[PDB]
Amino acid sequence: SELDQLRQEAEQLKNQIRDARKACADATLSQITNNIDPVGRIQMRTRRTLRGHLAKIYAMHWGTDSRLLVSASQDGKLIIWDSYTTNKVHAIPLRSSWVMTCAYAPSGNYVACGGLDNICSIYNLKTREGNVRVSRELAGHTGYLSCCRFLDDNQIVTSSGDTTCALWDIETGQQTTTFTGHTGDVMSLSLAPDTRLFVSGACDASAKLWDVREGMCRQTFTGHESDINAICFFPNGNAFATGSDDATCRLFDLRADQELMTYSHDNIICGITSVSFSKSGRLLLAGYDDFNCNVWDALKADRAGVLAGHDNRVSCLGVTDDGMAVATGSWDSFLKIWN
Amino acid sequence: SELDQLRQEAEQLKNQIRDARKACADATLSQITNNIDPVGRIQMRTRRTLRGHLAKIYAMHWGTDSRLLVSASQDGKLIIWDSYTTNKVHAIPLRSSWVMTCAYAPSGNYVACGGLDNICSIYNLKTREGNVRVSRELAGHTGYLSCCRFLDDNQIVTSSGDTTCALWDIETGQQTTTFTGHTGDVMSLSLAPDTRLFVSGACDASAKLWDVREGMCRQTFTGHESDINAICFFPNGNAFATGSDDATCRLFDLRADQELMTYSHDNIICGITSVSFSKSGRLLLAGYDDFNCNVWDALKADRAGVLAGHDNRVSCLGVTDDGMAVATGSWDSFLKIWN
Amino acid sequence: MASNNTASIAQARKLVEQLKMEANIDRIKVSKAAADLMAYCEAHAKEDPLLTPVPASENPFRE
Amino acid sequence: MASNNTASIAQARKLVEQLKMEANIDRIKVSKAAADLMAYCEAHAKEDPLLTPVPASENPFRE
Amino acid sequence: GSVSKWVRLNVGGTYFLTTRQTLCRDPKSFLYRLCQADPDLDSDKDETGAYLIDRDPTYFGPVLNYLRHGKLVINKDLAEEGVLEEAEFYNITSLIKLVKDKIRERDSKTSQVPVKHVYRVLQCQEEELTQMVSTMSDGWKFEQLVSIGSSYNYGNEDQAEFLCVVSKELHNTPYGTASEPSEKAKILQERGSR
Amino acid sequence: GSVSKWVRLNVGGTYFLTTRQTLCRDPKSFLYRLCQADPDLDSDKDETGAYLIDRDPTYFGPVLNYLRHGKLVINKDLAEEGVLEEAEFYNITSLIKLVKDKIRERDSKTSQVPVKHVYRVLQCQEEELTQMVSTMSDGWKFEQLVSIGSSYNYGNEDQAEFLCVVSKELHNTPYGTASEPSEKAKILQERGSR
Amino acid sequence: VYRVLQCQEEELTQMVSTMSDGWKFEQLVSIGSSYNYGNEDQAEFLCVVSKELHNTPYGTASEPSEKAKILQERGSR
Amino acid sequence: TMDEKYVNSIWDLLKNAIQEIQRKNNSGLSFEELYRNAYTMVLHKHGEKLYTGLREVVTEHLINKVREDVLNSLNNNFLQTLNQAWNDHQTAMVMIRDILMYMDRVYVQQNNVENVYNLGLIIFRDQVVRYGCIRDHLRQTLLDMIARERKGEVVDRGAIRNACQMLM
Repeated sequence: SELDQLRQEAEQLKNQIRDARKACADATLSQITNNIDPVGRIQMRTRRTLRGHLAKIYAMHWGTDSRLLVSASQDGKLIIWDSYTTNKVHAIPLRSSWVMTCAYAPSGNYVACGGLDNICSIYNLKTREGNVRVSRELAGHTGYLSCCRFLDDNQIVTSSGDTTCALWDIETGQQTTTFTGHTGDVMSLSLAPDTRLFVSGACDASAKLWDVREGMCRQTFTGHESDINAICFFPNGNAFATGSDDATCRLFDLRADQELMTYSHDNIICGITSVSFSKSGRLLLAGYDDFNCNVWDALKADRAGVLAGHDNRVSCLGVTDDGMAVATGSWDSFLKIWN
Repeated sequence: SELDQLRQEAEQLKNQIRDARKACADATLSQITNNIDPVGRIQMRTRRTLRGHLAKIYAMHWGTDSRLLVSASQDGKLIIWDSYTTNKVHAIPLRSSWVMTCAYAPSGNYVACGGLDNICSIYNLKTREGNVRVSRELAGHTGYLSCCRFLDDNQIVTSSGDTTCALWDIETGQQTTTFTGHTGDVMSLSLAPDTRLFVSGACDASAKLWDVREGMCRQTFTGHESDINAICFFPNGNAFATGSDDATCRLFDLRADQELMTYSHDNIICGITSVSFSKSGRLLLAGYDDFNCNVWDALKADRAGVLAGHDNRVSCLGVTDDGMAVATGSWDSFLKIWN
Repeated sequence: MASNNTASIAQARKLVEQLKMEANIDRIKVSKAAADLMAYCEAHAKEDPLLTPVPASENPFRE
Repeated sequence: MASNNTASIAQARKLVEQLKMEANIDRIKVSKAAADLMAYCEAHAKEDPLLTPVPASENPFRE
Repeated sequence: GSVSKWVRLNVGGTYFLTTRQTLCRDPKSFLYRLCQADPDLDSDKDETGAYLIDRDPTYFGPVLNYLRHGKLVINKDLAEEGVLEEAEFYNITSLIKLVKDKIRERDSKTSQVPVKHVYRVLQCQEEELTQMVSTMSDGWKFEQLVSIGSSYNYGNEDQAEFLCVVSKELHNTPYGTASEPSEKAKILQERGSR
Repeated sequence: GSVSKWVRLNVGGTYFLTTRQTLCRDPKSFLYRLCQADPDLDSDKDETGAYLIDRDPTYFGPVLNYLRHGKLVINKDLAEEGVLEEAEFYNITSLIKLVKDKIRERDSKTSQVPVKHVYRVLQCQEEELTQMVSTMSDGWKFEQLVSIGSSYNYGNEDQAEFLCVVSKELHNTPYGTASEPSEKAKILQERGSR
Repeated sequence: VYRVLQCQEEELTQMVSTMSDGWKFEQLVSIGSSYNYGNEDQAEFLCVVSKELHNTPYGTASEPSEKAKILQERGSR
Repeated sequence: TMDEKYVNSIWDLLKNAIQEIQRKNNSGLSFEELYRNAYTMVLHKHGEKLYTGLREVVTEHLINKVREDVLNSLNNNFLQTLNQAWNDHQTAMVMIRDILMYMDRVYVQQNNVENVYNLGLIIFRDQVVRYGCIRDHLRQTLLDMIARERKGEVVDRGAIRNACQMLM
């Protein structure tokens, strides 16, 4: 009945947005200024062939000291690598099979893992005894977890199946604030370093940037036609890079409310499965379904270099959170630290 | 109320202690009497390497016969070594994890191991059959027990967390003689050869000498401003060396009620983690928590020697009851014997 | 009315609501935002070891 | 008593008492204790095997 | 319900003399409405003047215990399922959720009886080995350690030198599930198989 | 009423005929307040006068067992947690302490349904192997001896020729309670981590 | 209670078959030896075996004699 | 569902019940229900809020009682009104103590605060024997009786004992 209004209003609203966005669209000076500060060739060598895993590594999350690197494999094991010595601080067996996400808490006292169980296991990495006792197996997911990230060490946002990316209180195990509005499964989840917005990438190829306190979607960025693989927020809390099954990665800026720049090369038709920003943010490390990864100059839209030396897809990238080197968690069961 | 008057009374009493100490503070003849020849250059050789640990070795403690030392490695295992043949007399699996203190009985028929479990395990070295059986699980400690030494075969103190050091009756298994009064987690505990006074070093950087019968703080040495790691009584029971996170080892004396001597290097920033006196007590073996230990002259504070050869910090030192060799429980998982 | 595709009024209402404030969010042109980003990156280029190779004794992966 | 800021008086009372006999106990000159330590150390220097080159036969560590 | 604060019920033929306050702990309760007068309620017994709740009193016990003192303990001979089914008839949501957690905790502990064990493989070099052996995740078990010879960092001290199998028992503690219809999960499963 | 040689406590609406001096065990119990006369009660049967107390009658069984017969032995069809919780209501510290001890004893003697175990590795050279294996601790279960190769003295009679691996059906995690985390323990833990 | 029966490869069937009554086999491991890759020398295997006992503390009915202590400490060193 | 809503509802009923119980009556609600309520709140840990309420409750009760009998004490027969009212205040504090021991044994000690019975006595001390005019009038009445005792005639010894007892 009344929907006839609601659609047309929406129809014109998007129109207005287009009119606004096209109004905000100016020439990107970054591609114009490809003469300023040339990055030239970039050549890196792997210096840590952390080979404890024996199955495809799915996610990592560097510690908040860039020393304790939690990397998960779908067999059901977490390795908290000591990246400085190639030693395993912990090898943790998971009851859930086919884990895809591991979130490292800001304190290095909790870890989060989500698998094909609809359960977000939160493991206390240290107790009085020293053994790794599970703190809370968060239940309440109506779909499969794909990515999770801590906000506090007692509050956690997750990205789950069936249009759910709710925010959970760890203590109760209850999702305090259920965020809804996506039309598909929510795979990616990137947090702003402002700890006020989380951008959820769903199967509808649209990155919905959400407020974190109550239900309200800040923006609905859309440049992709394919479901989003990974989102990396800029270290400035103002823009984020987004990858998908298309060979195109896209940079979405909050202030411009539109795609600031595109990252695609006919040379590579493989979908960018992983995106990661450098310490400066000048470079953009892109992992590929192709059996090696590459690096763009994120303000030149050109391949700054290639990191090769794998034989299976690099399904996740990690960068030290002060910027020193890059972990490449491939499906070859190795993690390589290119420095 | 009465807080102000007692605070002023304590202030004037403490000032009286200070004035008595400084008034009876004569020139220390030790550095003055350098006409006495120095200890020269003496360097011990590692005659035996007791490589029987994988986990880091926290506490080492020579036995009463100075042939059967007891070492605790952090995983939770006690190894009673035979240092004359490098053969383990026992290898006890401890329920405790994170064991920091192991003490040998006067009879050489009990071992006291302490971890973060708040349980002082008293293991019988020899039972009627011949296996190693736990004599008593001394439970009832407010915090973790950091160090402990047997007063008897049914008496032992436990320098534990939460400012306590209570003497426990091992036969009954309840704490008997309270020793509260500290303001930090009492980490160190040193028994004099007389065994009627024990000096305890806590995180408040004050070494409290306690009378072991009445149970009040006989003397209260101060001069450290960083948590006291280890305390080693002089072989006479009249003085003790004290180490801390500062690179200064303070030789305190009971007669003068104040520090006699310093052993400090501005070229070393590592905290003094272990202190030990030789048979004569002329050598002050300065255990440094970097990867190696030194030894000073306890009467001149010059470089008697350096025992290096461990690739990880020496976490505890021990000297034979004839002083004829020094073992270094280090963090490279070796106990090295230096003759 | 929950017989109208199982109460589509709520989902359409929140769709319109979410579409509303996108316009009221600031619109700052692409060139200026790009200039801000290059200023940040070039200013921080010296502190990114990826763009600034650093000695073996001050990086934890050759020490 | 708990009305004097919840039993804070007892700790100060104990501090005063424990400072009493610490003031009372015998005080000795630093030089005397130092000289005593040198006397004991020099008297036992010979029987401290660290200070003396240990012959190849007597110790169970070259045995 | 406007008389006799100690209102007397005839639950399963059992006279439960209970205060209005306990029942009014959770108004979401069928009985909270019985604490007050309402005209549709015409369920009564005229042999004792006590109203009728045609549900068994065998499982009404733990329900009334929880509702009276905000917590229940079921006997070790009484079915948690029966307490649950009696629970929704009065519609106390929190109690039902807690009993669901208890039921699934119990069933996880009895899924052990079927031959259901979760196995994992960890890899370790000799040094770090005992560290995971000691500080390993609580509630699992060590099962096997195999030394496999190495030429990369020959023999001992190689990371791939030791393989440690561990295992626990299959559990459904917060819940168990047999399938997730979400397509992308199936796509990722197919991708990760080979 | 307030004082009687025997009193019929309607616990759960069920009569417990108990004599005064047993209730006189501990002054801080609710039962002591029932024994003494200072009218603040209006709750009882409106046809007999028996004091209706809204508490579980089932676990009052063990509670009154301890009260009237000194020592507590619980019925092994009643979960000890209910005994503790009901003892909380009647406020008897000695029985609460003993019930906590019993819970810890029960979990120590049996918590292997969730397979709670402690594992240790004890490297030993082949020679002293029989000694420490035979003299291995009472209560610990040997689990696996694993050879470790070497290139030392034709590969044999190295100081590390074996890794014994033992376990323990006890656990250091709470039997109901244990050593709880503290900041300084965490400091020492991360100090040992590096 | 646990014991380590040293056994050569040839003899192995004997003690396994003649396994004592009430005892249970728990683990068998190989081991090298001085001659020819470890086997055929006099020894190839350690068979760890276990028995089980009713739990009662040791030394609650017997106190070791002095000669027993002397012998134990002689054997230990 | 809102647990805290139910909590403040029952706690409001408890506020009115505690006010009635301290004011004194035996027609009031059964002690068993209030005991059960308080123990469950302390166990579930609403009691902390209750403590912040209950302490506040104590204060207001003194204010709504003590000031009043002060006006009655000054008007006539100061010690007798003070004695009867102190008896009522003591029985009120004792029975509010008896309603809830759970808070005193663990939570009060954990807060490092003193007994709620002790806290009520402290508030009474502030109201009566530390307040200037009431203390002065009590001292003057005691002075009159002790002076007449010095003269030699028999005095109301029991009232003097009661006053000295409340002082300690």
